Amino acid sequence: PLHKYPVWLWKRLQLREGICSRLPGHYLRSLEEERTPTPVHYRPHGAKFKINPKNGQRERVEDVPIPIYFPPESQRGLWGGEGWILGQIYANNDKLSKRLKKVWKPQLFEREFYSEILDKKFTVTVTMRTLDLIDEAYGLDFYILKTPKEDLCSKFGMDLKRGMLLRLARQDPQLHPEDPERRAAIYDKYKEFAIPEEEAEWVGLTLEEAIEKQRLLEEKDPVPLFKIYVAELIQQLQQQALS
Amino acid sequence: MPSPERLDKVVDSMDALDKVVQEREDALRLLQTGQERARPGAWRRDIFGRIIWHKFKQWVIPWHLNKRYNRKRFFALPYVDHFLRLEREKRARIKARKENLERKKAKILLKKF
Amino acid sequence: SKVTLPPHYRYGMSPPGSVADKRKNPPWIRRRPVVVEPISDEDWYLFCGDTVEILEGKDAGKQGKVVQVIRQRNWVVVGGLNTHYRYIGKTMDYRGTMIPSEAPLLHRQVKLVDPMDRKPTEIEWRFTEAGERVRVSTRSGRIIPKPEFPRADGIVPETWIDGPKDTSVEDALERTYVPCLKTLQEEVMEAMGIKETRKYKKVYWY
Amino acid sequence: IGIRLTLPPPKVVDRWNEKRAMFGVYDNIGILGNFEKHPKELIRGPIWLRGWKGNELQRCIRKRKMVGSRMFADDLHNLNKRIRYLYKHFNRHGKFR
Amino acid sequence: ARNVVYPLYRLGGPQLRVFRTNFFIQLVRPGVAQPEDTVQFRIPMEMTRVDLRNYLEGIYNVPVAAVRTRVQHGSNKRRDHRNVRIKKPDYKVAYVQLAHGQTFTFPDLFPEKDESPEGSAADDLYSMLEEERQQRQSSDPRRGGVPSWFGL
Amino acid sequence: TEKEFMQHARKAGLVIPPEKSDRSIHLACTAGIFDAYVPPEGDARISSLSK
Amino acid sequence: GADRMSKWTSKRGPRSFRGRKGRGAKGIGFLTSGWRFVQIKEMVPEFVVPDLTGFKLKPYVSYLAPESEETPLTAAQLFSEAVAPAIEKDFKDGTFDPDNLEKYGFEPTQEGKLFQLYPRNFLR
RNA sequence: UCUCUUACUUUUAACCAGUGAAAUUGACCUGCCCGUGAAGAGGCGGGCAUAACACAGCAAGACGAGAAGACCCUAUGGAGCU
RNA sequence: CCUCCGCAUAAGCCUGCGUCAGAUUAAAACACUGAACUGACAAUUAACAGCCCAAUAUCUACAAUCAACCAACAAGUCAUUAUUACCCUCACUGUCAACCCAACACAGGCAUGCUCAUAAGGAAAGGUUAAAAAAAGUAAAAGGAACUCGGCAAAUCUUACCCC
RNA sequence: GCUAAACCUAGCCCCAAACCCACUCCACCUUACUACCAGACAACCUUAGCCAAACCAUUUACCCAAAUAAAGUAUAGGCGAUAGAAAUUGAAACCUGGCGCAAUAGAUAUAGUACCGCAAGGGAAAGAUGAAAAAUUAUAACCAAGCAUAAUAUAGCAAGGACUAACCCCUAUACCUUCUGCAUAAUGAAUUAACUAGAAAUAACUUUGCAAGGAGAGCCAAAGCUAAGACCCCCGAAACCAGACGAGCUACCUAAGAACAGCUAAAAGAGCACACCCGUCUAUGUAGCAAAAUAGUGGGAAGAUUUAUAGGUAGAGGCGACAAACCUA
Ligand SMILES: [Mg+2]
Ligand SMILES: [Mg+2]
Ligand SMILES: [Mg+2]
Ligand SMILES: [Mg+2]
Ligand SMILES: [Mg+2]
Ligand SMILES: [Mg+2]
Ligand SMILES: [Mg+2]
Ligand SMILES: [Mg+2]
Ligand SMILES: [Mg+2]
Ligand SMILES: [Mg+2]
Ligand SMILES: [Mg+2]
Ligand SMILES: [Mg+2]
Ligand SMILES: [Mg+2]
Ligand SMILES: [Mg+2]
Ligand SMILES: [Mg+2]
Ligand SMILES: [Mg+2]
Ligand SMILES: [Mg+2]
Ligand SMILES: [Mg+2]
Ligand SMILES: [Mg+2]
Ligand SMILES: [Mg+2]
Ligand SMILES: [Mg+2]
Ligand SMILES: [Mg+2]
Ligand SMILES: [Mg+2]
Ligand SMILES: [Mg+2]
Ligand SMILES: [Mg+2]
Ligand SMILES: [Mg+2]
Ligand SMILES: [Mg+2]
Ligand SMILES: [Mg+2]
Ligand SMILES: [Mg+2]
Ligand SMILES: [Mg+2]
Ligand SMILES: [Mg+2]
Ligand SMILES: [Mg+2]
Ligand SMILES: [Mg+2]
Ligand SMILES: [Mg+2]
Ligand SMILES: [Mg+2]
Ligand SMILES: [Mg+2]
Ligand SMILES: [Mg+2]
Repeated sequence: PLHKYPVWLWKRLQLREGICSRLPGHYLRSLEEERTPTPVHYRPHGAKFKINPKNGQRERVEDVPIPIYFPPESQRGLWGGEGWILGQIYANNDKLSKRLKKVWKPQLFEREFYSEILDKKFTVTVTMRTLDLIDEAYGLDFYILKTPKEDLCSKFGMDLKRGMLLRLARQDPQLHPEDPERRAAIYDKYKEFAIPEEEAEWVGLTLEEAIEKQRLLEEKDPVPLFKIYVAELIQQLQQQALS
Repeated sequence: MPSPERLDKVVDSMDALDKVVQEREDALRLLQTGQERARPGAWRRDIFGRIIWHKFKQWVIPWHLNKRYNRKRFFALPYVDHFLRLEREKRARIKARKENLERKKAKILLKKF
Repeated sequence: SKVTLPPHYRYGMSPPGSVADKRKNPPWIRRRPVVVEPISDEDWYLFCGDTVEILEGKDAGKQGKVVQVIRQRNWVVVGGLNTHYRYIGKTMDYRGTMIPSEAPLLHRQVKLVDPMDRKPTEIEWRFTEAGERVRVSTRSGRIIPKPEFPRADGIVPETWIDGPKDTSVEDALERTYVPCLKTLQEEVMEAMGIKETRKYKKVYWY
Repeated sequence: IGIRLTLPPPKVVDRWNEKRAMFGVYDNIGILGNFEKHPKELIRGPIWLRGWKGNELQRCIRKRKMVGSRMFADDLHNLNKRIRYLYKHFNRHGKFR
Repeated sequence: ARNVVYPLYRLGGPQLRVFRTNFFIQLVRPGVAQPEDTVQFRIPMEMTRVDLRNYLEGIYNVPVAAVRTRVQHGSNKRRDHRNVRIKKPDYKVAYVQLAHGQTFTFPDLFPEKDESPEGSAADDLYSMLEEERQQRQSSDPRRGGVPSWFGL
Repeated sequence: TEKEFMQHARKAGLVIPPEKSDRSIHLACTAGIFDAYVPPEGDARISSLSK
Repeated sequence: GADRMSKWTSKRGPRSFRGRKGRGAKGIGFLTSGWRFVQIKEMVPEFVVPDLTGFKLKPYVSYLAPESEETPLTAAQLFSEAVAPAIEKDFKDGTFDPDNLEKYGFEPTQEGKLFQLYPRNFLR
């Protein structure tokens, strides 16, 4: 026979079926965001159309991305939007020669960073692209808070983002006592941030982490039937007496 | 055997007595702790990707240093998802056959009567 | 007492647990199923013990009393009316004792009879407004009663005497239960005076 | 021996069935209904062949196109293999090339 | 008890007590010759020697001096009509030796019956059969096959 | 190479209905004579009207 | 080859396999250094058998007894027939206080006593 | 071993009783000589022979049975190795 | 008359010649009734053997070979102490057989202990006859390798030389 | 007249619709189906190849948005086999069926059972009374090959012409395939029953409809356009690649064991010689006792020995006192 739904809609059906359906709405929308990452290992087309040689005709063009592969070391560290390129090449860049499977790997470096919001020094495996991105963003805090998940490409980066967002939303005693004005100054350096507190928790959470958080949220061990029955009976007694 | 129905009568009488005792116990446990299933457990998902009700086993040391317990795997490793879909499709095929056969039998019955 | 029959099993005038039925339908047997009219439990009127009228057959127009009802094949066996003859005592040197033996009848082959005029009549199940639920005749409109038949217990309750292992009604109905928030274990412990002072301790369930 | 020794049960056919008596009704519905409906829209059946005739390779290709995403795994594997075989047969083998 | 979860005993913990036991035993006749103080039982698999001793001395107040147990393997040789092996259940048998010099001989239950009450459902048909048999066995070799019915 | 014979049959009737049943065999006749009619010894000699 | 379909029992393996498998009997002790088995008296289920000398309740019933409509016992029914009368009386008298439900039969935690209900401390 | 073989015993054998395979088989009412012919005939031409039917042997023929020749060649069929 | 067998343990196997009934049938390479079986009933009883141990430090140079002289090399198969903790006890499992691996009731394969011909365990001939051919033996006049590729085989106990 | 024969209905198939399942108690990741104890390791990765290009070496459709049309167009490409879009267009909510199979068919299915395999894995066969079998009655026979009733008669592809007569007379070199050509002593076939092998386009031809227009959008058109009819087989390698499963045989190794009588003992990878290991030569056997055995005869038998148990190394590999040896006949 046939399935009622196509097999690619099954993930969405599970998302609306159970505890995932009880997950918060903003988290679910962020899960269904499906926005595209910035070109990193390929050059985008500048325009939607392009007049090609061999005929003076305007032809529509689209940029297709490269299936870059991310080892879990990238998730541990802070790379750019770049990973491994698993492709093929021709022997001497001519198609009439052998085709060989090639891998391109990024050049990784170990560097130290400071977070003004977190007031902590982290050692991260970094690359030149993300060093340049930090330079453009004027600070690690700005880079982490400005870059989207589809561009950070790191669970570590998303955890850092959630940490800073929670710090900003809470306005908690960040630095230490005896430095309230410095704490406030660091807080006001990032006003264009700090989404509400109950929304900043679910930032950078995978589906498994979200389901586990929601399951521990609704733990609520059962209440004895004794309390329910006594409440019902006393309400009945009050109703009968007041008449 | 002289009168074998005596054994059946006794067996079902003891079954009824056990039912009565279990009912009283269940009501008392619901009243005092709001629980059924006086054996604690949890819905888990084993190594084959199925959903099972795992009953607990009253150990003497905590689970995080229980060596034998930490060798059982309550998770998927999703090379099992294709097998899950195949089993689902097999179940669907069996159900479709059953419904179609019911339709055919009803049609024959109506054809005669 | 609890034996499951194959999905296509023939009900054949002998009980499924009988030796004759085991001989006739061994577990290896497979044959074409007989297809019967589907009748719900709330429109089967004729019960074991009432008088029916045979509309057709070898004897048409004679009244009789049903002696067995097989609901799995829409069968009602009429007592000694639709009969054929067979021998029962069988040996290799002498066989005799020819007896009449009834053959089953379908439920369209018989009709119910009302005790006023002893005529065939159709029955409709009209729900009485007094609470009970009985049959009603169509042509004349009388209450045809459910006939009294001996039960499957093989007993008569009036001529029943208590055995040495049968509990009497008085001490079988006497209420000794007082509801309480204590378990059977606590109650028997305290009733028999078992003293336990050391406590049960924490155990890890997982 | 191959023939049945008895005559098969006589098969009666009700020519004045509901279906047989109403066969063809509401055909020509476009011709004499101001073309609001096409007769091809009275056809009931599979989603990939309603108002479409097609070859066997064409039928397989169309079925995989229109309904091949919600097919069973073994059925879809069979369809892919059938399309492969039919391609090879209809494009490489036979007379008349 | 059987098919139940035992509470886990911890050192210094209370006594494990069963209030409505789930064990049923059969008193079987020995298939071989046994000492006069030996009583043979057929007990469930989960029952132990201590369990059976306590069972006997608590429910029947039978003084028990010794208990030995063994497991009898049921045959897995019979084939179904589909050539599927039919397994006779494995069971456990126990030999108990009585304590204070008592002896036990297995009783003879079935002998002896002597009853001649009135019957109608089956005895009437038995009288049928017997009378027909006693009246219809009057064949004669001197006749050579001619039916002995007609008066002529 | 694994097949046997079948059709184990017994050709004697028995008393299986009284073994367990709630219906009985309905009889139409009896076993013998309630009391044999002894005929007179000289019935042939007294075959006339009366004596 | 080996019999795949037969159930794996304690009679089937080598000498080491025998004696490790068991038949489902529950342990009543432990093994010490000299292979000596120490039995624990508390690990042996003690049969709680009552006195039946004056007990007038036979394992069967009389047929003269009359039928009754069945009514499975529920927590609501047990509460109604167990705590409702007393709490109604001490509410009508005005002494009922919602804070202390303990004197009506309820208990907050089930750890303190010996026969705890949810984890089912006892046997049967 | 042989000139140069012989005698006996056991097995096998043959007959009687019981149980009871396999390769093979287009159909066969299935002869010899000469000739012929896809070039080596039981079957064709010319002659000759010729009641039917078991059992035990033998191995000249049935280009005898077995294995879609391994030798040789061919295939824009393979594979191992250098 | 045979025994180069056998009895145990291990491993393997898992009720597989114990009783009763059916033997009308059915496998018995035929049969009686029991190894090529149907149903029911019954049995293997622990002392033998499995199933072990509270930590933390610490100790552990000198083979075995009758272990004594002597003699070696390939250099070896076995051990504690100190302090703390600890006073309940005999559970559970294997225990049968004419038996396992070889499609078989298969001249094959199968570890260890014990007597090495037995106190264990077994039967080469269904009956007859006395053909050929064939197989395994025994004996053989005179000759003694003349056989044959070759002393293959058999019988006797055997000298010398060569190649690798 | 034996063996047999025959039978409808279990079920199945393809659609449609609808998103579907799973704790009675107990046990089950250790040797699964095991009541009860102190290192807490852990998954995320471009398929390849057959095949086509008549070799092969770049290349060779197969991916998961309803249709249709643009369009097999633009494009790609040993510019060659072949590969091949998009913009744009527009895609009417409800109805429980069958010119499907009927026991060699239809699911492998009565069952993933029996059986085979160490394992992954492979994988069967089959049933038929009647309202009642609590009718065992007498009917229902008739029909394949194989036989029996009932062996045979000079001579010859088995018959045909005939004839008063079965034979005798006369005439006559089975069939299929393959070939220049076969009675060929070239292939295949014991025989019966059942199953078992021609699938479609461009363009033409015929027959209708309408007609400078045809067509139910798109397309064609200097009589065309629309519609229909008619049309291109079956079995078979040695291969290649991916992923699993295998060292209970065997090769080598690791751990911890065991065995080796007697005599000569030169001291001994010494000699004779048992058990034990191996397999020189002969004979038998060759569908055998045996998918490598038996009898005799032989080589070794305190060592580089033989051997029980558990473990390890695996196929683009392992292991090898190199035999292209062995890695479950
Ligand atoms: Mg013979
Ligand atoms: Mg010639
Ligand atoms: Mg001859
Ligand atoms: Mg010939
Ligand atoms: Mg030949
Ligand atoms: Mg060939
Ligand atoms: Mg060529
Ligand atoms: Mg023994
Ligand atoms: Mg063999
Ligand atoms: Mg003897
Ligand atoms: Mg003999
Ligand atoms: Mg002889
Ligand atoms: Mg003989
Ligand atoms: Mg001589
Ligand atoms: Mg010479
Ligand atoms: Mg010569
Ligand atoms: Mg020699
Ligand atoms: Mg090619
Ligand atoms: Mg080609
Ligand atoms: Mg080539
Ligand atoms: Mg488009
Ligand atoms: Mg089939
Ligand atoms: Mg099949
Ligand atoms: Mg015939
Ligand atoms: Mg002639
Ligand atoms: Mg030629
Ligand atoms: Mg010719
Ligand atoms: Mg030929
Ligand atoms: Mg040829
Ligand atoms: Mg041939
Ligand atoms: Mg090739
Ligand atoms: Mg290769
Ligand atoms: Mg090994
Ligand atoms: Mg030596
Ligand atoms: Mg030697
Ligand atoms: Mg060499
Ligand atoms: Mg070589």
